[PDB]
Amino acid sequence: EEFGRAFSF
Amino acid sequence: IQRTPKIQVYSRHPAENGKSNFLNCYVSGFHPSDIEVDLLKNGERIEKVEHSDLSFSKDWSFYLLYYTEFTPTEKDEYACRVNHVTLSQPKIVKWDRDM
Amino acid sequence: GSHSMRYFYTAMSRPGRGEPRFITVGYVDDTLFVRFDSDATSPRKEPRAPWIEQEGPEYWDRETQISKTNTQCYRENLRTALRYYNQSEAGSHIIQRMYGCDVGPDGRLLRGYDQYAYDGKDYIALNEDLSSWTAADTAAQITQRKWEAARVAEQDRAYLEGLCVESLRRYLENGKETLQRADPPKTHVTHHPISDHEVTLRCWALGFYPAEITLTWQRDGEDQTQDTELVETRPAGDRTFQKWAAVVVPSGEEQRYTCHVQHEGLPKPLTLRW
Repeated sequence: EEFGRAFSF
Repeated sequence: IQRTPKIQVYSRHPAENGKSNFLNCYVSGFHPSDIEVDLLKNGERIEKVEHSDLSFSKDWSFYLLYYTEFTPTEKDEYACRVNHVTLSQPKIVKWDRDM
Repeated sequence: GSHSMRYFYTAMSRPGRGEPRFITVGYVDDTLFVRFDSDATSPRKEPRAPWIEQEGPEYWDRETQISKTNTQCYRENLRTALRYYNQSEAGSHIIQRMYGCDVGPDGRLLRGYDQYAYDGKDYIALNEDLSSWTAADTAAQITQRKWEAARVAEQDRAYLEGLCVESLRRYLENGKETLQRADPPKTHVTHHPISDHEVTLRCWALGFYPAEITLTWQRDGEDQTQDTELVETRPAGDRTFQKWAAVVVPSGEEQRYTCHVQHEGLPKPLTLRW
């Protein structure tokens, strides 16, 4: 299962 | 800033004339990801060749497997033809059943 | 033994040819189990191994939503990278990410990863402590400052110590027929005369899983590192892998050479000769 939080560059 | 593909052409199982098998062209170590690969039988393109999903190695370089069913014979010649931004001309690697 | 789960993202801009393409693939060990492609006709997370097919509809909806959000997020990241490197909007560029976890035989976290590249070069990576970052250049230092301010490392750590290992443990159980089976190499030596004076000995390993393997040649018991041609391990297409190693030897001297094979499916390393 993937991590559902993305963080912008 | 770019990396040229390594190319191997080989069969899934040891080749035996008249027995069905899979012809594989494995391209790896390249960057960027755009690449064109044809499988050739007697110099002509084999239709409906399939390929794997784009993935990459620890050094970030990409790899792909192109493959098709084939029945090798004594006289039929097979090859892989690869184009990539790093190549001034397409590179042809002939299938050798011993490699 | 030990096991790994990894997700691999590739985001590729292509000015004049639409918006950047976003791809994800997921692996357990050397087994692909899921994929996503924004260029697909109806982009969704799709199963690629039989043991993931039993995950319910909520799993697939959540995984697809993550990937659809990522398509947009990574298009923004590509625009940001152009700014950070003073680059033109005319060129094509690539962001890559690999993240995931390794577990030991008891299922406990051995280590976690979250690392990124821009145009094929390292950009930023979570350190093994799961609490700090290594930035490759002053551009990535801008990202690092943002991620420190937002405590991104702590959020990654909570995932890597929790859901990452928990889901990998479940996949290993559901896929125990394949993910927990090593297939040992089938090995043999072939002999190819080159001339009157020399012959190629080629040591073959076929049909093995996982991909990790060691193949070496020795002459009189001494490793032949500089004199061995070793091809990259390559996929057969049936889940298994292939590799060979070759040496050029003087005619008549074949018996001085031995091939040595190490693989986790072999209870003891193998020695072969022509």
